[PDB]
Amino acid sequence: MTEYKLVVVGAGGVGKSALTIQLIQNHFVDEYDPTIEDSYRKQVVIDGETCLLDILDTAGQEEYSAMRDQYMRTGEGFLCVFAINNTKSFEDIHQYREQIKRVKDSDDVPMVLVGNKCDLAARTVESRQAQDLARSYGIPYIETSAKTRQGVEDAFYTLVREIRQH
Ligand SMILES: Nc1nc2c(ncn2[C@@H]2O[C@H](COP(=O)(O)OP(=O)(O)NP(=O)(O)O)[C@@H](O)[C@H]2O)c(=O)[nH]1
Ligand SMILES: [Ca+2]
Ligand SMILES: [Ca+2]
Ligand SMILES: [Mg+2]
Ligand SMILES: [Mg+2]
Repeated sequence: MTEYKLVVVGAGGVGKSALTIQLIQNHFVDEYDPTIEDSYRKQVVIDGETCLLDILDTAGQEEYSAMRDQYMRTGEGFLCVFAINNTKSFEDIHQYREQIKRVKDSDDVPMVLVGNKCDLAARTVESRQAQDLARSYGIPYIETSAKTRQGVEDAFYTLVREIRQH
């Protein structure tokens, strides 16, 4: 059927795996096990279309990011994730986007900016800051919590809707 290849990128510990696992398995992963490279596949109906999501969950740790490049090359849309309590992860976003443009050899790549951990109150990235960054990229900004499930489906489905506009 119609298959969408999604890739989740961002700094170590921002919740890439927890987000993907909440989407696919409907539970919250409380522990922190750094990822090398994992993939997930699930059939879902999105806006009346039965489709297959193939999701690549990438490493945020430099030491585990061995050869992310070749795996990412086939991605059709990218979730760029930072955590709203981690200013450094937000500052790193521009570098992740540049990496995506390098592996796709294009400046026209479907992406969504995601501010995760919105259940936490120690916020150092304000919504408007992230809205401004997304605006400069021509993409949407969405906040999520892998813990409460707020916005999780919205984030991934919005990315599918972005792929459909390209
Ligand atoms: N409160 C809260 N904690 C979260 C949220 N998302 C992830 N976490 C927590 O943050 C930690 C790291 O999550 P994880 O998904 O492993 O992060 P990652 O981005 O995949 N890390 P890596 O790049 O090393 O693979 C875990 O303890 C997890 O429970 C969230 O939305 N809210
Ligand atoms: Ca749990
Ligand atoms: Ca290239
Ligand atoms: Mg992970
Ligand atoms: Mg400030």
